[PDB]
Amino acid sequence: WGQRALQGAQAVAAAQRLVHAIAL
Amino acid sequence: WGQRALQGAQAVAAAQRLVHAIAL
Amino acid sequence: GQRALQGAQAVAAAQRLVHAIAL
Amino acid sequence: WGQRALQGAQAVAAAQRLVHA
Amino acid sequence: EEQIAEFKEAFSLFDKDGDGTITTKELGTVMRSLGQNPTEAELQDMINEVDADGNGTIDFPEFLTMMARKSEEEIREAFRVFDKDGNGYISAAELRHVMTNLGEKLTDEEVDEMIREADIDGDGQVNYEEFVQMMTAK
Amino acid sequence: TEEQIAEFKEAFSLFDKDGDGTITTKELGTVMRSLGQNPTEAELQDMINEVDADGNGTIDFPEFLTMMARKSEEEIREAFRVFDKDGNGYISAAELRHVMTNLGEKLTDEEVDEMIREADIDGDGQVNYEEFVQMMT
Ligand SMILES: [Ca+2]
Ligand SMILES: [Ca+2]
Ligand SMILES: [Ca+2]
Ligand SMILES: [Ca+2]
Ligand SMILES: [Ca+2]
Ligand SMILES: [Ca+2]
Repeated sequence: WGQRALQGAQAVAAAQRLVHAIAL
Repeated sequence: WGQRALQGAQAVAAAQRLVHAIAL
Repeated sequence: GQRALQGAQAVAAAQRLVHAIAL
Repeated sequence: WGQRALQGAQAVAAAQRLVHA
Repeated sequence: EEQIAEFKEAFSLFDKDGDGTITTKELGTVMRSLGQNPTEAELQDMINEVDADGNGTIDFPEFLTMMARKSEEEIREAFRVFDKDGNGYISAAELRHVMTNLGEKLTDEEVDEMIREADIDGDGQVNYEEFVQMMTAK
Repeated sequence: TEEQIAEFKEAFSLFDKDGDGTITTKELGTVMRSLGQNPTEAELQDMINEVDADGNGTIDFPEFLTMMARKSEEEIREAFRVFDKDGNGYISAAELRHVMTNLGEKLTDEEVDEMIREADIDGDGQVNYEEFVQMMT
């Protein structure tokens, strides 16, 4: 599946878990 | 302890995971 | 690599369990 | 008291993970 | 519903015999595989907390209700943030530094009091387990 | 790392049921059985042989530490959650195609279907959470 796609999806989630934690 | 500190601490790790995952 | 993963699968669940039961 | 139960449960997820992959 | 399928796989770890209910010694054998060795008394009040009918055992519907209470490793991540030297203990010095980073204008007494709020063993620092106890406290 | 060897001795003790210092093939079997898996003696042997640096058949504490050093299991759950948009627990070729296109991947329908049937073990046409970590390893 290739490293760039696996780590990119993880980076998106990371941005997500960031905005969510920043909510509180 | 304050939700302010607990959620801030999770947001730091998420920014971290963010930078580390952005690195690929 | 099938039985192998199915192990790490159930653990993820056992900790979500002993979390709620335990707390 | 029992949160040490989920600590070990947490560690077992990692140990299992690399005991085969 | 997909969630129920995952919870049926989860209940099966506790329900070794498969009778439909989680007995006290079944909670004990699983706890013991995780190194924790609680007394029969401790297993009983742990079940009694999530025993709606008080039958002594936890059936699948009761178990489902408990899982619906409510990511469980978010605390592992937060602790790793607070515990700077990675020694596994949050000193009052480390907490002070982390609060200042998040802008908390907390005095030395306030920081020591937070340490004492989460220090169960009284070692002066908050280990992981003490942190998890404080994070997962209703 | 110096205070980390603590947390690995707590993890190792979980498997070394007798405390002899090594995790025998049957001790892994008993921990695996506590996790619902009932693997064969043959499957347990090739599992130890992988992390058996000396080939003596058992894992002493130093081999265990070396194995633990290698690597990211809970971050995989996050990545799967990203690919599975509809939250049905299965990654469709459509879900994968959109996630690839979002990330700038110029992958054709065949490249996407090949990624699907590549992680497709049971032939569900979809990349299950299990099927996903099986290829993630
Ligand atoms: Ca039972
Ligand atoms: Ca009941
Ligand atoms: Ca510290
Ligand atoms: Ca302490
Ligand atoms: Ca042994
Ligand atoms: Ca050895």
